Amino acid sequence: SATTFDFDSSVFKKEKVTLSGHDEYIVRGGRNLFPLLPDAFKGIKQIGVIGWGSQAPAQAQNLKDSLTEAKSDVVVKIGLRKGSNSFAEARAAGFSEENGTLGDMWETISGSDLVLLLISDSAQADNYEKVFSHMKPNSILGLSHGFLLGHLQSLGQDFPKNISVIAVCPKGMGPSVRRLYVQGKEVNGAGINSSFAVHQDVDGRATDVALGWSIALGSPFTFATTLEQEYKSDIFGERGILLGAVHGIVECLFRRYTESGMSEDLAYKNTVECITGVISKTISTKGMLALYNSLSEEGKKDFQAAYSASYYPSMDILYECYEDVASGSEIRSVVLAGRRFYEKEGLPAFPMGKIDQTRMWKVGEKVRSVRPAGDLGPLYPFTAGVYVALMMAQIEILRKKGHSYSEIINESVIEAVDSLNPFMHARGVSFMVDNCSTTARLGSRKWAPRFDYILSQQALVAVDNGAPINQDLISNFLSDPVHEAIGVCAQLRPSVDISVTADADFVRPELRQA
Amino acid sequence: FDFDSSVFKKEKVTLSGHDEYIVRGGRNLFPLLPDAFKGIKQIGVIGWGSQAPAQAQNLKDSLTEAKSDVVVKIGLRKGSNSFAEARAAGFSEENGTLGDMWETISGSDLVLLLISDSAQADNYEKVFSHMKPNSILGLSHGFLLGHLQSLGQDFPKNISVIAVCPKGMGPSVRRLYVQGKEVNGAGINSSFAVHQDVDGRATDVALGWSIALGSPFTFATTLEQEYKSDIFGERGILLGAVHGIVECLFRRYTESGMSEDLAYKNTVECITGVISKTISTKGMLALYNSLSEEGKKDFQAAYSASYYPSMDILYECYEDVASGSEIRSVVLAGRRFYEKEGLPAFPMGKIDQTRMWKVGEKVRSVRPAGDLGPLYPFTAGVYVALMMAQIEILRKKGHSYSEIINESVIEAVDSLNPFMHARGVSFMVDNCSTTARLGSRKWAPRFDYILSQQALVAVDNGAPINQDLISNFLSDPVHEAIGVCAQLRPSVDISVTADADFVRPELRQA
Ligand SMILES: NC1NC[NH2+]c2c1ncn2[C@@H]1O[C@H](COP(=O)(O)OP(=O)(O)OC[C@H]2O[C@@H](O)[C@H](O)[C@@H]2O)[C@@H](O)[C@H]1OP(=O)(O)O
Ligand SMILES: N[C@H]1NC[NH2+]c2c1ncn2[C@@H]1O[C@H](COP(=O)(O)OP(=O)(O)OC[C@H]2O[C@@H](O)[C@H](O)[C@@H]2O)[C@@H](O)[C@H]1OP(=O)(O)O
Ligand SMILES: CC[C@@](C)(O)[C@@H](O)C(=O)O
Ligand SMILES: CC[C@@](C)(O)[C@@H](O)C(=O)O
Ligand SMILES: [Mn+2]
Ligand SMILES: [Mn+2]
Ligand SMILES: [Mn+2]
Ligand SMILES: [Mn+2]
Repeated sequence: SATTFDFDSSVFKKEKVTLSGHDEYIVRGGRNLFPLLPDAFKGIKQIGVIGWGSQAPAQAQNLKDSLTEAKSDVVVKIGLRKGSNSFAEARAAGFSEENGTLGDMWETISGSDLVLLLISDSAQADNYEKVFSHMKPNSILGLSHGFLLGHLQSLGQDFPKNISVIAVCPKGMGPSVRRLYVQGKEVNGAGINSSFAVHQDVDGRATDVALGWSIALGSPFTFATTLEQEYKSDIFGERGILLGAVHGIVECLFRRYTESGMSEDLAYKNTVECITGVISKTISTKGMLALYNSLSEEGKKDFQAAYSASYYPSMDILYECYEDVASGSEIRSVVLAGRRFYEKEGLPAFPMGKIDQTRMWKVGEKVRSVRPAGDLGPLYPFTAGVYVALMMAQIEILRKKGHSYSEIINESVIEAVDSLNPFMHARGVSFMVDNCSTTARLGSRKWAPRFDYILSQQALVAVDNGAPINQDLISNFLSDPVHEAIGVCAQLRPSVDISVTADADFVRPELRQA
Repeated sequence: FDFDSSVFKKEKVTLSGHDEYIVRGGRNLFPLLPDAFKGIKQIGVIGWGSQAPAQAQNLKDSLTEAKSDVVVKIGLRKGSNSFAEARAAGFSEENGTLGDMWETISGSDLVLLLISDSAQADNYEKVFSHMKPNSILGLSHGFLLGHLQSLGQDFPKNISVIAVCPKGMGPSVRRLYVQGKEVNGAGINSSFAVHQDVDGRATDVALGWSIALGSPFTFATTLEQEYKSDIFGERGILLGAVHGIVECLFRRYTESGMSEDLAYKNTVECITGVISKTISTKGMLALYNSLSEEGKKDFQAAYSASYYPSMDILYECYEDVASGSEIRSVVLAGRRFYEKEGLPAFPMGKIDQTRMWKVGEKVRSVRPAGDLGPLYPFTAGVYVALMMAQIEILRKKGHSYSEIINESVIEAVDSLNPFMHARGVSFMVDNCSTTARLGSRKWAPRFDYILSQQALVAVDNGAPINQDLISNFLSDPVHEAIGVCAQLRPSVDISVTADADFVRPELRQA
């Protein structure tokens, strides 16, 4: 198999980055590159953005803003299903019928040269035939996730032969893709790193169309992957460290700390504030080694106890999750879950419920109500040990399963600290989880409890039984080749940190609060 | 599955206007075994997990009473550690009742494949190749068919395939049978299926097998209906859901100021004791009716808030089981028990070393004999609500009442709960199959989280009581059906203590 993926661009400058001795080719972003968009989008008069979930709002606005700066005539039109209640939001964002930029999803698909299929993954699974039948012959279908390929594989099917199929997948939530891009207007751009794939190419334009799309989104750097590598790492990652695992970790630790006498206020600060504050900030620009080195000598011992006890139990669940994603089990569960959002078989509809109305999140609201701006959070050693052990276990699973370092680092490190965690610091777990896709929201709900239980049952029990510290795990962490690679990727990161607060209006409508 | 028996008496039972045919058990039927087991000189019991020890002994005991010459031979792989255990149960090489797995399969007329479901999935070809033409393969779970279906495959067309699935843990199959020796029998109800029948012997061989296990009544099903209801049930009310419930309620009660002793009593002791005893012989309605007027209101608040969130998870679980997702996950999980791909081995860990279980050890250390715990109304409401939601899911998914009632009610109260009352969640969960153990671990957390996030939050928010829901619980036809099934239940309650010697070797304590 191939771990790395090279490509050719006649429009953009390809650059090499060496990660742990592995050369990987990438394309750096920047607003200065916007003038190249017309060349990248040759043969494209209309880009049809289908859906208005978490990705579409952001991608559509970023694309339009970029094309406007490039003085391009390419039309970005939003296509929505008939029963959609998102038309008003699209108009608020500047897409409307009077400009010819908002309409029916099928009619939009039919008139598009590039179709960005940004509807729920389960919807793609149950509606691809109609999407295919409406595509113009020789046009381009773009995905932001490889999920549909996994679903087609389960049916022994593939995409039509007469269209190109590409993907540009932002390694961060839609609200962050938009917000960072907006903050980037003051400098030479900002955004969320993206992976791209060229599954099918029927005319030779696929690579540059994908790269142009990514650059237009504001991606600081774009790296190559395949649809399969993307869905395997992605469906897994959100269930792992990005959403599911971090949620399970904070629930498990908050409970342990409060059981042990720590006040609810302090337990919240020592879990959520710690992880979303100092831990993320340090890992974002300095790395995990700098984080460990910022602990006191006694703190390193507590970190070691937590890391040593948490590493394998975390890996157990991650390993399970990854295999369920690769086998097709998880993809099928997501497809069936989407159908259960509606009544059928004489049974009720079961839309996703709220995940932040419980004890620790109610405490979180109180902590934040009186939290001053600029609070960095405490660096509680035990919490850092559990969190970093899970991050390292995820990295190891992805390496052993065959993913590139650019994919591994974005999916297990960069995304958590530069995109997601800032939302949980701002307004709790829901503000983070629920601003992600339906697939990610379902995944977080399904797997967070698994991480909570295994850490409580195994890791914490080991610590309370005086288990010896597995110093080999600690040494492995300290000498891990991923650290240098994380540093290399960090040099590609714009000097703009996402600014998001609780009353942010650039999030899903249902998540807006004031 | 309509069946006809030449040897046994088929009887009708009417459950909510639905006529189902079953076969009543009893030690008095043992003399009929030789006729039932036509063409069977050797029964090869493959494996020595939770079912095999129980089934092998019950079969041998029944055959002896029938004065049958059929040999029950245990077949184990390579250098298995179960040989010593099998010998301790009376099976030996010198008597030809213990031997190599493959050799045992080859010489057997009825092969009981009682090895882990994931192992069946990864080794069925080897099993099939050792089967004699026109021999019979017996399964105690339909999992293997589900796996073959995922491969677009089926069993060989030269053998019969049947199933006798005890609706209770293996240790309970043995224990109840032993307790039933002087009262014309006792046991665990079982479902049976005939997937393939080469010569017409299949039905009676399955029924004989079930009757010999001590089944109070045996009901008909198919391999697919069995795996769909079974893999789901263990993740549901039987193990996963009950575990999630007690964890979530113990946390709520202690958060509210209840002492740990009382929180454990009001959850685990309550459910496994008085609640189970009431449902076992009187029913859910009787349980509700025994509550004071204040108790009924608390019960209603818990039921009204817990019903749908519980159904949400049950619905998801069922569909993952029917689609093939869960079966595939179990097969892959079995492989991760060993090192591969440069990654560590991850055998299942312990689930009873956390806070509430340590409290339970303390609670049981001073528990007087015959103590069945307190009847805590709120706990009853959550538990019964989930029980009723599971029943509804199975109804809407097309299952028969005999199967629904056993998988959602009877097994919980007569087979499983007594073990948790005896020694905690592990004594119950870990005495079940590898598939059930994995399922409980995967789904218990889901029930805990949804009840915490939705049900309990609704109670704290003052959600109004869903009157129609409560009304439907009180008038639900399943209650009368449960009563009918209870009439077939022997007046024998399973006797299990912490030092039980009929459990898995690894679980035997002092
Ligand atoms: N690869 C394999 N090849 C052959 N056998 C085998 C393999 N892996 C596990 N096994 C055996 O499987 C047994 C452990 O499995 P288990 O899961 O505890 O087995 P049980 O609970 O007894 O369940 C048996 C059947 O009854 C139904 O209730 C179940 O759904 C299943 O269909 C052990 O005897 C073990 O062998 P020992 O450890 O005893 O040697
Ligand atoms: N049956 C359907 N037919 C068409 N569209 C559709 C259907 N079901 C959900 N949808 C749409 O799907 C959107 C909600 O989905 P979502 O899951 O929040 O969607 P996102 O987070 O935006 O993700 C889109 C893609 O980017 C990747 O990051 C994802 O993995 C996915 O491949 C809404 O716009 C919704 O329509 P509206 O509610 O806006 O009308
Ligand atoms: C954490 C998950 C995200 C934001 O990267 C994306 O994959 C999604 O599904 O929404
Ligand atoms: C609860 C599950 C049992 C005991 O009925 C059986 O199916 C098993 O898998 O062990
Ligand atoms: Mn992602
Ligand atoms: Mn995703
Ligand atoms: Mn069962
Ligand atoms: Mn089972």
